[PDB]
Amino acid sequence: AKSKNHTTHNQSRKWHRNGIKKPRSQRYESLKGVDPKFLRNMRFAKKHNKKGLKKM
Amino acid sequence: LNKASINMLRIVEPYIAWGYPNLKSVNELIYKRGYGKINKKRIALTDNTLIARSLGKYNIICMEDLIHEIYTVGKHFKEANNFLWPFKLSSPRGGMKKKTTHFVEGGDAGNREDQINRLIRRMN
Amino acid sequence: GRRPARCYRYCKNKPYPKSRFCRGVPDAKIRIFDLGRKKAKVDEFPLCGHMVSDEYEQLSSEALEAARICANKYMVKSCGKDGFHIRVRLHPFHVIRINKMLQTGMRGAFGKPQGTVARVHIGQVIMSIRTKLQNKEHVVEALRRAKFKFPGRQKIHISKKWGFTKFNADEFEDMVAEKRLIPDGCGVKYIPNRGPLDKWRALHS
Amino acid sequence: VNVPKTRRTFCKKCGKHQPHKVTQYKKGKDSLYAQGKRRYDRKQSGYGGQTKPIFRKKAKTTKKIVLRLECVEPNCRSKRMLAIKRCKHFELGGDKKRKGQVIQ
Amino acid sequence: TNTKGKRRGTRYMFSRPFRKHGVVPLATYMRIYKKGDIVDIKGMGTVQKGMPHKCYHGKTGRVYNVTQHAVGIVVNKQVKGKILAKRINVRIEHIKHSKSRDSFLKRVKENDQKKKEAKEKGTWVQLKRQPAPPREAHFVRTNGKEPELLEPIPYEFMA
RNA sequence: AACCAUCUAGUAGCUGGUUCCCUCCAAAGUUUCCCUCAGGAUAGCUGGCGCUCUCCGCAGUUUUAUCCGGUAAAGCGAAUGAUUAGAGGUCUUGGGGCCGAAACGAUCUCAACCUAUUCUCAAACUUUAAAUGGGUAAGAAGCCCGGCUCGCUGGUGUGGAGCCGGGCGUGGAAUGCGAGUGCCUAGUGGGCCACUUUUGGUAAGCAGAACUGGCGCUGCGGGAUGAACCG
RNA sequence: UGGGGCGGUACACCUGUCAAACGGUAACGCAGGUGUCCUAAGGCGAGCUCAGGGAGGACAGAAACCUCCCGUGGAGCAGAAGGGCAAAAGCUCGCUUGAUCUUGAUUUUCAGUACGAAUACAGACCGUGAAAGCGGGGCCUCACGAUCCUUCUGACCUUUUGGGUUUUAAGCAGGAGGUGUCAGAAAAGUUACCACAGGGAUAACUGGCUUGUGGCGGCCAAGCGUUCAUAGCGACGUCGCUUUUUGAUCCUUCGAUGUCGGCUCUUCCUAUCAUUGUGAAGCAGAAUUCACCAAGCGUUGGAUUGUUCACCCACUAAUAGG
RNA sequence: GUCUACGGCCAUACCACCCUGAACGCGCCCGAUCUCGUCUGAUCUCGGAAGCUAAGCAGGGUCGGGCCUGGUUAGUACUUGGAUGGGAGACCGCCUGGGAAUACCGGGUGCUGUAGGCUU
Ligand SMILES: */N=C(\N)N(C)CC[C@H](N)CC(=O)N[C@H]1C=C[C@H](n2ccc(N)nc2=O)O[C@@H]1C(=O)O
Ligand SMILES: [Mg+2]
Ligand SMILES: [Mg+2]
Ligand SMILES: [Mg+2]
Ligand SMILES: [Mg+2]
Ligand SMILES: [Mg+2]
Ligand SMILES: [Mg+2]
Ligand SMILES: [Mg+2]
Ligand SMILES: [Mg+2]
Ligand SMILES: [Mg+2]
Ligand SMILES: [Mg+2]
Ligand SMILES: [Mg+2]
Ligand SMILES: [Mg+2]
Ligand SMILES: [Mg+2]
Ligand SMILES: [Mg+2]
Ligand SMILES: [Mg+2]
Ligand SMILES: [Mg+2]
Ligand SMILES: [Mg+2]
Ligand SMILES: [Mg+2]
Ligand SMILES: [Mg+2]
Ligand SMILES: [Mg+2]
Ligand SMILES: [Mg+2]
Ligand SMILES: [Mg+2]
Ligand SMILES: [Mg+2]
Ligand SMILES: [Mg+2]
Ligand SMILES: [Mg+2]
Ligand SMILES: [Mg+2]
Ligand SMILES: [Mg+2]
Ligand SMILES: [Mg+2]
Ligand SMILES: [Mg+2]
Ligand SMILES: [Mg+2]
Ligand SMILES: [Mg+2]
Ligand SMILES: [Mg+2]
Ligand SMILES: [Zn+2]
Repeated sequence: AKSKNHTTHNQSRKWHRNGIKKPRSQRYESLKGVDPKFLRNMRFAKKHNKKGLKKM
Repeated sequence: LNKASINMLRIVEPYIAWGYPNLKSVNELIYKRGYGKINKKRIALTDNTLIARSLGKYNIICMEDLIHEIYTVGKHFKEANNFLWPFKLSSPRGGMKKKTTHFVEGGDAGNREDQINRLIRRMN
Repeated sequence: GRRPARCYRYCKNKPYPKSRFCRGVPDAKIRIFDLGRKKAKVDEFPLCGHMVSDEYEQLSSEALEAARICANKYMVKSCGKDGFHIRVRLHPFHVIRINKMLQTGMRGAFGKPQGTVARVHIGQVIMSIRTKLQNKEHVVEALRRAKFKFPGRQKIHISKKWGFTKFNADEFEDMVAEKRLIPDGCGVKYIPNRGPLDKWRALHS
Repeated sequence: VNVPKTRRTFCKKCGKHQPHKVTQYKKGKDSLYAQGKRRYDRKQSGYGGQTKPIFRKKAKTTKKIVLRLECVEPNCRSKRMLAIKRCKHFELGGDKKRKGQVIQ
Repeated sequence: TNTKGKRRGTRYMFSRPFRKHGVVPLATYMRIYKKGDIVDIKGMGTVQKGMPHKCYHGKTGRVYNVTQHAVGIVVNKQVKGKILAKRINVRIEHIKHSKSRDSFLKRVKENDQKKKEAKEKGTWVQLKRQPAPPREAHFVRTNGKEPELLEPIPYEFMA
């Protein structure tokens, strides 16, 4: 029972019916995978904005 | 016309027949078979009210102003043409020479500058 | 012994020359590719005659051999032992394979080497014959008799070139008198103006 | 291969690098009073024969050699295992190879 | 079946050009990359450490992260029908500032200039780009001599 | 390895059959894993149920900018690798002679080497090198001002990022069009034909791929006749 | 699995090509490799520059050692090939062991799940170097493995049952013992005494397409034929036809197309063995050769072998082929 | 005009050979006591400044080689898409659009940033 091994014949047509959708673009990405030393420091900054509030 | 449009018409040359139409052909087409796209509906261009309601903001109140913009490709072409529903022309009286080939090799496809008018008179 | 030429006519596959990979090849038939009076100056044999192919096909080495031999024989009978120089211009590099059937069957069928053959494009020269313009028709009759070994269709065209050069015959003598071109055995050296000038001095002195 | 017996490396408890005495690892004697052995022996007992599988396709030749790293200072004496790549030949501290020598 | 090796079909891609082997010019290192800067990729054989995978070759993205000597970078890879934005750690040597965005930014700056001026005057300057138009009518002065007559040459067989 | 009944309606990835109308939508024979190749799962394709907004967003498209690419061709007087032909050299050396014992004395030579030339080539050689194509951008998520925080880094109220507060609308290429989103979900996983490129094979209505479209799911006019041809 | 079997491993891996200029792509297609090796062939720093060739010098010689000059890499870097490298990734010295401890993030295969492999950062202790730095194995691209069980190391760690102590066991975290049919059953043969479900997804006859092989036939004319190429032949080469051989293929049928030969019997094809009519001969006659029209009418009796085929005796006008 | 230290682009800057260089620098140059390293104070390290541009370096030169850039090669080869176009096949022609490479013949031979010199 020999049988055909591989093809890519009607695949394009399948993909384009529902569409080659772009990745949902979004402002504000996560900050996952960002150098912890920098991130630590930004966290401490947001923590201490409160102290220098009155001047603003 | 412009580079942007003409390159697409090149890419589909074999399926179309285009050219430079005359004023009378514009009259015949608009007047006889004018149907506007009003509220997503194919409604017949029988009174100017139907135009004033939609295009009053461009001082377009009648068939004539419309013609003027079309022949003089004025400012507000986009709106004037998108208002017009694709023209349902009939089968050509007299016949066609040969659908498959280009005009130069004795066919109908492609740019046949002026002879489009002769073809319109045979199709309308 | 060997097969007919219907099998290896058309340019089907890619070129599969002898190399590192294909070894164990039996040697080609045609080894002496030119003959006549090869030891001969350019000026004495002006007239050239080509045999032009007109089909994108493969000619065998065996036909090259037979045709060379028959042309030699006729020219020997006609124009004597020292009145020409034949030059075959088609070295056969493409290797042809053969699928032998000795119970395995058709599986793993990749051929052993049978032999060589030369690929040809339209307008490529096969043979050339240089002698004087006097013996033009006899050259013609030799090449017309040689057509019958090869297949297809080929035209017999007399060349405009003076011998085996890329320079036309009418302006040639003026160029040689003023020493642009210089004979150098069978070949001929084109002198430009770009070299150093003391060479030009050595030339005219 | 050949590797030297002393190695200077990390200790978790001390926190520093300190010398370690190196020696290769061995399998212990299988305990009779473990849990798995009690379970086997009770299932295998009585009629029914071989209950659990016996592996028979020993394909590959070599092991990963393991090192028992004893710390040298008398307070610690803490050991720890250290794995290495496959090797056929092996030896401890045998003739650290010379350079620029003659062959006989 | 082919193999799924990392450097398959990279005999020529990474090979450095002719008479441009050797040392890497130091601008490459000593130039700076901000966040959100649009950056295009070009592999390089000399440095084997931190090469991107050949698929991302050519692709251009924007920089989401920075380290001592490298940048994480967002690219849109197509797989069987869905695209995936995915992030790659590339050492600097394989990288260039793509200059596509700079001309646009020049045009915004030009419009704010051209709007501040020709504002008080009241002249309405064309801001928009307007596609290549149909060329206008003109006169061809045949000053004197007449057109040279071209004739189709007759055939002649060189070969 | 007898006969009767019971356990027994014993299991089956295998054949076979499976009961009224109309209306609406409408497929696959491909990926990866499996003692998997007459079978499943799993992604893919499909339907139905809805929901959030609409009367700024998106597109199998072009244009303008800007990168990427190493096939066709062409090349060997350029690299690598084969390869034919004659010229000029002296010894950089040698085989047959001949007057020479021999001898780079000479002597005919013919040999290899060196220099300018010349005929022919390359899927696993290439300096050059296209057409078709693949990417990224074409503005409010933007530009420009005024100012706070930092345990990071730093000659420097430096750099960088982050924080607040105001100000600019001709919305910044052509064309078209309503978008987004979440649940549950059956069947299929035996394929095939034609234009072009292409591999094995002498070839085959043969075997194995790419790109696009059809048949299978689809009747019609023509080709007398025909699953795939032309309309 | 181009019927199965026997044979290969294309059953997990890696390089180059095939690939049609992004990437991705198949055949029991091609050319090839792997189940290791390393105490340094790993890690820093300094200093050196290779292959090959030329001219010289006792023994010395084509080839031993010293010296000057040229030397874009023509050598070398453990290994397959491919890419990469010159005050270096090569070669020689000096000191060392980041081949260590530990969280998570990402890339490659991809279902975008795992293993493996690797890349950017971060926190500790270190190494080296005057110092900027560099280093968490081998210049890059391959060298390897789940649950369950056992085993070792680790904390003044938890439980061991009505309470308390102490042995033992069970827990927790991290390595190892191995599954190569490599996402991992624990496994030898025969049936012609045979049995059951099904298969034209799959052979052994016929039928179809192809014609290598076989059979027949053309073109050129170097030579035989005394002579003279072509009366009769025709090499080295080359172009076609046929489907009575043989092979290659699997579209049809496995809920059954009765499978070798002989006997008997009809008709049919022509590529003419003989007869009728005629051309040509190195045809005097006879006998014998080559070719055209032509297939209406004929083409045997027997020994041996299951034989078709083969070989032989005897008559004949002839004992042609399908 | 021109140079030095540190450079960016990395041959219009390289190679070969010939000619000329005012002033300070750059160089060559003479020594080994200490620091330092050698088979050897030649190289490397250190202490001097009588002599000289011979060389290095610079600039110019060569119907030079090369490299860089143009024309020619050529609207050829090749190619996206089309047709009941041809042809026994091989292959070929046309429409619509894109468009190359040698030989050959011309031209060119470093640009420049900071700081500091000489011509006081
Ligand atoms: N026990 C004896 N003596 N014999 C001969 C075997 C009997 C078996 N059981 C029956 C049989 O006939 N076996 C044959 C059948 C066909 C098969 N075969 C035929 C043809 C081809 N091309 N291939 C095949 O495989 O071979 C079997 C055999 O001979 O073993
Ligand atoms: Mg009528
Ligand atoms: Mg082929
Ligand atoms: Mg028992
Ligand atoms: Mg039942
Ligand atoms: Mg039953
Ligand atoms: Mg059945
Ligand atoms: Mg390639
Ligand atoms: Mg080519
Ligand atoms: Mg289901
Ligand atoms: Mg097929
Ligand atoms: Mg099939
Ligand atoms: Mg359909
Ligand atoms: Mg249809
Ligand atoms: Mg018909
Ligand atoms: Mg059609
Ligand atoms: Mg159609
Ligand atoms: Mg099987
Ligand atoms: Mg590719
Ligand atoms: Mg491609
Ligand atoms: Mg660290
Ligand atoms: Mg290495
Ligand atoms: Mg388990
Ligand atoms: Mg398994
Ligand atoms: Mg034959
Ligand atoms: Mg004769
Ligand atoms: Mg079948
Ligand atoms: Mg039946
Ligand atoms: Mg029957
Ligand atoms: Mg006949
Ligand atoms: Mg000295
Ligand atoms: Mg000097
Ligand atoms: Mg020059
Ligand atoms: Zn310790």
